[PDB]
Amino acid sequence: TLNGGITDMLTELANFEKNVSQAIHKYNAYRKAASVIAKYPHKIKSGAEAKKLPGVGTKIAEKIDEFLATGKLRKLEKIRQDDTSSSINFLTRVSGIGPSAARKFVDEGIKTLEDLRKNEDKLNHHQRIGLKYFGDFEKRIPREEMLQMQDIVLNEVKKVDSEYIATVCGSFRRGAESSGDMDVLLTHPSFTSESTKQPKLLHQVVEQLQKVHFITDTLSKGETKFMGVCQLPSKNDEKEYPHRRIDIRLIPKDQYYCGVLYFTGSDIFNKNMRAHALEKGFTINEYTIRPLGVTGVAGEPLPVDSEKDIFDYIQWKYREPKDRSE
DNA sequence: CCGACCGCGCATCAGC
DNA sequence: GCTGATGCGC
DNA sequence: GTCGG
Ligand SMILES: Nc1ncnc2c1ncn2[C@H]1C[C@H](O)[C@@H](COP(=O)(O)CP(=O)(O)OP(=O)(O)O)O1
Ligand SMILES: [Mn+2]
Ligand SMILES: [Mn+2]
Ligand SMILES: [Mn+2]
Ligand SMILES: [Mn+2]
Ligand SMILES: [Mn+2]
Ligand SMILES: [Mn+2]
Ligand code: NA
Ligand code: NA
Repeated sequence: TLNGGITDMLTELANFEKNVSQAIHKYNAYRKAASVIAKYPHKIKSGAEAKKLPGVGTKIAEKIDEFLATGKLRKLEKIRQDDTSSSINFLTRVSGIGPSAARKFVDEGIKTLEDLRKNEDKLNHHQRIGLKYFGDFEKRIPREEMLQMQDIVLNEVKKVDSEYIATVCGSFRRGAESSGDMDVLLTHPSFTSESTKQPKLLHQVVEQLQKVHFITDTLSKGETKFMGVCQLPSKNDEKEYPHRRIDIRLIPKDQYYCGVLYFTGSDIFNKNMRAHALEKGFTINEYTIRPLGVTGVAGEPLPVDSEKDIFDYIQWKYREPKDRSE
């Protein structure tokens, strides 16, 4: 964090463009510029120094020059102050409330936790849960507690069928001291490309995790994806652990490695990879690795037995999960 | 100087 | 009632 | 907002 002040600035700018301006590409743009600087090995002494890097253009060098000089950004003070921009910004921190919804509420005077509290009957199931665990959801998860969760998940999965291979991923697999949530990749022999579609492969496990009382709430549940709420059990009469977010995705067996790659990220890493795999002549997606023909056609899915295998195809130094945090 | 930058699985709901 | 349109988190 | 075309 040699350039920490700059990348924090870039980040707030991102959220702004994404939550208020509803311009997902400026968001990405700032998001990208930050990751590039947050990986530069020197301490940025000017905006021009930063302008050398790919992802940092004129406006960001200009902003960097102010931040360096002044010590703050005028454009951000304005944002920070403006009530509306400031309010939409807040709402989006509730799970289930994105730009559009937050912008709507604010336009109807609802702009704070208390307001959502008053107008509760004007929120979908997901937004209610969101508000209900507002504080809980913004808390990071100690890597230790993850382990205890990685134990209850992996375990309970076995109890449904010993053939299930539940692999915890995300920044956790990347070996992180804490994680925003718990992402679980799930597979089973009876489910691959072909499959004939096995009904309730995910249902049974979701169900079982609710049996022991580990999964307390459902934000969404389909045939291959579940977004919900879980909670580590408490000793006796201590204090309930914070309620945590859990995502579980059932992927076809012969796509595991490719999916385990995607779901481990980092997200920006994935932006990076699904980008250099094109200059090499391929096209990665969370499900497969495909070659690009003449005009660029989805060639058949190449065989994959390791993450390393995916790197080989695109000729990139194999990087361990821990070094993919970008 | 202009246009691409992943798009997908799920829930909800305007319009009929 | 059904469903195309859209919003949401990742 | 950026950078490649
Ligand atoms: N916009 C995006 N484009 C492409 N891939 C994306 C993505 N957002 C998320 N991903 C992929 C890679 C993440 O590692 C993986 C997990 O997505 P995630 O949002 O659960 C966050 P994680 O990386 O686990 O850290 P943490 O904040 O939760 O502790 O999902
Ligand atoms: Mn150097
Ligand atoms: Mn009020
Ligand atoms: Mn995660
Ligand atoms: Mn997740
Ligand atoms: Mn333009
Ligand atoms: Mn439909
Ligand atoms: Na540059
Ligand atoms: Na949100």
